[PDB]
Amino acid sequence: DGLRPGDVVESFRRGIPQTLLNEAILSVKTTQRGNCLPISMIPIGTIIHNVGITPVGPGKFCRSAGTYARVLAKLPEKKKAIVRLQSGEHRYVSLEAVATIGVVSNIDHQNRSLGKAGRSRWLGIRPTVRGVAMNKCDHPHGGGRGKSKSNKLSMSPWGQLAKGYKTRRGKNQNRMKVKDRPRG
Amino acid sequence: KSRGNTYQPSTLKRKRTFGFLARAKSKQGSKILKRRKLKGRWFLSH
RNA sequence: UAUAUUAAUAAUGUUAUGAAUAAUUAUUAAUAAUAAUAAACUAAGUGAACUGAAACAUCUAAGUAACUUAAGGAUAAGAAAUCAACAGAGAUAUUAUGAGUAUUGGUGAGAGAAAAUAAUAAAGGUCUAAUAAGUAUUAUGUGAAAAAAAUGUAAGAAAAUAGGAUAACAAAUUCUAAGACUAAAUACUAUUAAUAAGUAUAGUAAGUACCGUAAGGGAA
RNA sequence: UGCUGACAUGAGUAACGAAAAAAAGGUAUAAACCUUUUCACCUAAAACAUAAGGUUUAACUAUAAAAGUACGGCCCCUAAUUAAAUUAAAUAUAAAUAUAUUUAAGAUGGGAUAAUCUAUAUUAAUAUUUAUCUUAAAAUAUAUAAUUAUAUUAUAUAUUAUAUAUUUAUAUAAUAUAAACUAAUAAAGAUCAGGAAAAUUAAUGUAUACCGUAAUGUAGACCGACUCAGGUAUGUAAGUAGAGAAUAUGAAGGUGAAUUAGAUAAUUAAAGGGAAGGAACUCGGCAAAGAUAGCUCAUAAGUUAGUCAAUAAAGAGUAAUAAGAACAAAGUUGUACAACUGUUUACUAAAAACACCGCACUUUGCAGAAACGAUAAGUUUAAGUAUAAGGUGUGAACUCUGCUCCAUGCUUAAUAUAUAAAUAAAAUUAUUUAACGAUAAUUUAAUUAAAUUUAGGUAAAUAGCAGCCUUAUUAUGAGGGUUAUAAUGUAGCGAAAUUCCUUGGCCU
RNA sequence: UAAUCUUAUACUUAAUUCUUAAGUAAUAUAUAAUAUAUAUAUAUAUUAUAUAUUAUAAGAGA
Ligand SMILES: [Mg+2]
Ligand SMILES: [Mg+2]
Ligand SMILES: [Mg+2]
Ligand SMILES: [Mg+2]
Ligand SMILES: [Mg+2]
Ligand SMILES: [Mg+2]
Ligand SMILES: [Mg+2]
Ligand SMILES: [Mg+2]
Ligand SMILES: [Mg+2]
Ligand SMILES: [Mg+2]
Ligand SMILES: [Mg+2]
Ligand SMILES: [Mg+2]
Ligand SMILES: [Mg+2]
Ligand SMILES: [Mg+2]
Ligand SMILES: [Mg+2]
Ligand SMILES: [Mg+2]
Ligand SMILES: [Mg+2]
Ligand SMILES: [Mg+2]
Ligand SMILES: [Mg+2]
Ligand SMILES: [Mg+2]
Ligand SMILES: [Mg+2]
Ligand SMILES: [Mg+2]
Ligand SMILES: [Mg+2]
Ligand SMILES: [Mg+2]
Ligand SMILES: [Mg+2]
Ligand SMILES: [Mg+2]
Ligand SMILES: [Mg+2]
Ligand SMILES: [Mg+2]
Ligand SMILES: [Mg+2]
Ligand SMILES: [Mg+2]
Ligand SMILES: [Mg+2]
Ligand SMILES: [Mg+2]
Ligand SMILES: [Mg+2]
Ligand SMILES: [Mg+2]
Ligand SMILES: [Mg+2]
Ligand SMILES: [Mg+2]
Ligand SMILES: [Mg+2]
Ligand SMILES: [Mg+2]
Ligand SMILES: [Mg+2]
Ligand SMILES: [Mg+2]
Ligand SMILES: [Mg+2]
Ligand SMILES: [Mg+2]
Ligand SMILES: [Mg+2]
Ligand SMILES: [Mg+2]
Ligand SMILES: [Mg+2]
Ligand SMILES: [Mg+2]
Ligand SMILES: [Mg+2]
Ligand SMILES: [Mg+2]
Ligand SMILES: [Mg+2]
Ligand SMILES: [Mg+2]
Ligand SMILES: [Mg+2]
Ligand SMILES: [Mg+2]
Ligand SMILES: [Mg+2]
Ligand code: NA
Repeated sequence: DGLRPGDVVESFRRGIPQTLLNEAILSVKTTQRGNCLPISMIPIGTIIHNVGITPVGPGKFCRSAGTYARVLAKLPEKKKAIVRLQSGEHRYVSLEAVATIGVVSNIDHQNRSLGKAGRSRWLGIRPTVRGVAMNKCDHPHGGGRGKSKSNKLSMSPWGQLAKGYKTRRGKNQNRMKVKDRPRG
Repeated sequence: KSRGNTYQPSTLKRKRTFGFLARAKSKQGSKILKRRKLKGRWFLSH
C-alpha cells in the first residue's frame, strides 16, 4: 500500500540471517510493511497479503488491489495457522507458509469507473448477451413474447442455478476452512 | 451485398487444403485418395 | 552430399627444421540407404436409424448398414467335460428331409431348434501338454427373438475314492473344462474351357468432358 | 407438371449491357480492323508502376535476359498455428484417437556489406498511439544596452577561402528561395502500457547456383454461368484553385466500345423551365423545392457545466447591389420510446429490439467455481487469486426503488422420519431322499443413507400485492364493522406503444 | 502410517559404450559392545555386523 521508491524491504522466508541475528525484539523490526516472512514469525492480529498454502509454495491468496488477509491464530502442535482471507473465510494455512506484511497497493482501483463500452473492449471484455434476450434453444431464460423471464429460476446457459446455489458441495469441499465466508 | 463470388482463388491456400500432400499426410485424406483411385480418378487432388 | 568419408599408399606444389604440417589427383581397404502396393472374401471391436407392430415405449429392423482394427490364400470350425436315452451314436463344415415340428412372443408384430436319415467331403486322426485355480461353481449386473457361451464386480472348490451335464432331489447314463495341431467339401478375386429362349441404351471409349471450394457427382 | 432426343410456338418480337463521333487513305473490299488529322470522354483515372488470379490472353515460337547495393523469391530466423513425427512404463483412451512435452514445419513479419561501389564461405581462439508547442536563442525593422512587431531556429550540398596530414585526406569560416513531402534525429504527452527468434578477432577463401520478370490487373485477359454498370490489395497520381486527395479545368498518357443508320407519335425513364396561386396533394409535404459566404466575428433559454445546446437560430465584417461555375453548407419546436457512440434479420424489418458504461444479486479459497473433453488425461479460466474470475437480472446520472416467503426453488438446523442395495446364524415350511443330507423360498438381529417432513432464512431468486358492507342534511366517504390472506398496490405515473366502452369529458 | 492420491525439484574380474559378480573406499540407516558428560534416561566419539547407493522435499490421508 504505502510503498514508494526508495523504501527497503527484506525477506525472511529462508530464515533470520546472521546480519540481523548478531545485531519480542526482532519481531517489531521484522514486521515492517513490504517485507515477506513465514506466518510463524508474523504476530497474531497483524494484516498481511500474498498468503501461501504450503511452506514451500508461493503466495496465492490476497493479491488483488487493496486486498488483505489477517492472522487470527497459530497452532505449533498441528503446524497450522488460522488466517482470515479477504472473502471472510477463516482458513487453516501451514504455519511456515509465506506472507508479506501490509495491504496490497491501489486501494482506490475499485472506485474507477470505465466511461464507455470501448474501454471494456480494450481491456479484453467482449459483450455479455442476456439469457432473457436469447431464444429458448440458446438459453433457458429465452423465448416468450415481449420481455419475459419464463417463470424460470435464475440460472446459467447450461442450467446451473445463478442465485445462491452452492457449487462446491458434498464430499468435494474445502478441508482446510475453519469458518465459511459471510454470505449475503 | 451481391452474392455468387464465394470462390476467391489463392493458390497457396488451395494447395494447403486440397493439395495431394495434404491428403497424403492426414489419415482421412489418404482414405479419400484411395477411394478416388478405386473409382478410377485421373486427378486425385489439387 | 556414397563422382562422400576414414585410413594407407603413390605423384604434384607450398610452409618451417633427411624427418614434419596442410591441399589436389589416382588406386587399394572400411562405412549406410531406397514401403506405389490391391480390391473383394475372413476374423475381431463399436454399433445406428428409417422401418414393422396399421399409434408407440418392450419387441422389430439387426449384431444389419456403417466406421475401426488385424490376418491368410482362404479364414473360421474341428477330434466331445458332444449328443442321446437304458437302445445307441461317434471330430467340423455345407446342403435336403426332420419342420415351420418342438420351443418362444406387449403369448401382438412375429421369431424358431435338436436328435435321426441322406448326400457333398478328405487318409481323417493326432499329441505337440511334465493334464491345467483366482479356474469350475455361487451371488449380482449384462448377455445370439427359440436354443448359451460369454462377460464387469466380488466370494470360491474337488482328485478319477474326483469332476462337468438336466428347475430341484434320488437313481441311472454319458463325458473329462481351465494345454494343443489338422487337410477336404466352403467364401472371394483372377485366368482358361464349355453352355447361353443374356446384353449392341448389361457390347469395349470415360471415371474423360462438364458440374462442385471440397468429399463427391457424372454425359454424348 | 413422366425420361431422353429432335423440332415447333411466342418471333424475325424483345434485346444487342452506362458511352461522341467525323473525314481522308490503307482498299474503284470496311459503320465495326490499321493509319493520319479533327472532335470528345477519364484525369488522387478509363493514366503510369505493381500485388493476387487466370484457358499466354502479350508487341509471340527467330518468345518474357539478374552475384548484390529505393530487386523479390529460394536461404537464415521465428509469429499465429500445424504435424500416422517425438518421450516394461510421458499421460489418457472400446478402436479411431486425444493430451502434455520435445523436435520439425510454418510469412502476412525480422535479416550483414555496399559507387569513393560491396563480398555472404571455411578453420582456429575467448519500435502502442499521437505531437514537434511554449520558452529560449540569435536575426530583421520601428522608437529611446533595453522595449515593441515580424518571420527564422535539429539533420540532408555544391562553391569559395583558410589551417593541419601529404592534387588526395581531416577540420574551420563564409555564400545561398518559398510551399508541400521523405527518411533519419532528438527530446515526450496519454493509458488501452505496446511481437518472437537467429557473438567477436585472426588466417585462409569467393570463378558468384536455382526460380520469378510478357501482357492483363477499378478488368474484354481475375471472382460473379455471359467480352456481366457487381466484387477485387498497394504506390505515383502535370500545373492553375483552394483548407483539402473537396470542386472546376486537363499537360501528358489512355480511350471513344460485337450493333448501326434514320425518325424523334402515344407512352416510359432520366433531366431543365414555368403565369396566377402555395400543401388546396397525400395515409403522411412522399418527391421536389428551399443555402444572401465556406473565412473572421458574434451566438440564448435550458443544462449532467461539456461553446453540451453550437456548425445555435437570427445577425455583423470582407464581397456584391439586376443577375452571371462547380463543390461544402438544408430550419424551429412539442410529445412517445431508448441515456449516449455503437450492433442487428448478407437478399423485404436498423427499431422502441441487442450491446453499452453504471447498479444489484449471487457462486468459487485456487489440489477452486464455470465451460469443453464417445471420457478421460488435460485445456481455457490464468502465468490471474474474491477490488479476481464465472453466472444472473437491470441498463449512464438526477429524485427514488414500498408491503409480502403462500407457492416453485435455493439455503441453514433438527437421529423429526421412511425406504434401496449390502450381512452373519437359524427357525419353521415346500420339493426330494429309506435315512441323514441336498435344493429352494419365507421370517427373524445390532448397525441405515441422501431424499422427505418440520421450523427458520432468502424476492435487485422464480413470484404475489383481495372483495363486500355504509357512516359527516342529499352526495362524497376522513371514518366504522366484517370475511379472506404470505401480504393486500406505497411513492409516483395514468384513455399510456397499456383504456374495451371511446372519436371518454374539458382547454389549446 | 512403506494404503492410496496431489505438487515441486571409484577400481578389479567375466559375457569406446553396455551389463553381471567379487571385495575395497565413500555416505546413510538399524543392531550390539566400550569410553566420556548431564539428569534408570539423553548426547558425543570409537569398534563390529547387516542393508541400500526410483529419490528428496512439501501437502491430503483411511
Ligand atoms: Mg448484456
Ligand atoms: Mg429474440
Ligand atoms: Mg433447454
Ligand atoms: Mg407483458
Ligand atoms: Mg459457383
Ligand atoms: Mg483454411
Ligand atoms: Mg462384426
Ligand atoms: Mg410403426
Ligand atoms: Mg406416428
Ligand atoms: Mg436380434
Ligand atoms: Mg485353420
Ligand atoms: Mg485337460
Ligand atoms: Mg483335467
Ligand atoms: Mg453368472
Ligand atoms: Mg433372427
Ligand atoms: Mg482335453
Ligand atoms: Mg485351431
Ligand atoms: Mg407422356
Ligand atoms: Mg408481339
Ligand atoms: Mg415491337
Ligand atoms: Mg428494339
Ligand atoms: Mg475506307
Ligand atoms: Mg476528385
Ligand atoms: Mg497498367
Ligand atoms: Mg525452420
Ligand atoms: Mg513475407
Ligand atoms: Mg508480371
Ligand atoms: Mg512489366
Ligand atoms: Mg473467369
Ligand atoms: Mg450472374
Ligand atoms: Mg465488368
Ligand atoms: Mg491535380
Ligand atoms: Mg489532352
Ligand atoms: Mg489501359
Ligand atoms: Mg456496348
Ligand atoms: Mg409555378
Ligand atoms: Mg412566380
Ligand atoms: Mg383530399
Ligand atoms: Mg424529403
Ligand atoms: Mg447560458
Ligand atoms: Mg449538401
Ligand atoms: Mg439508441
Ligand atoms: Mg435485410
Ligand atoms: Mg433496410
Ligand atoms: Mg437485436
Ligand atoms: Mg459492463
Ligand atoms: Mg467445473
Ligand atoms: Mg463480477
Ligand atoms: Mg432491458
Ligand atoms: Mg439508473
Ligand atoms: Mg421491490
Ligand atoms: Mg434390504
Ligand atoms: Mg391496461
Ligand atoms: Na423468456
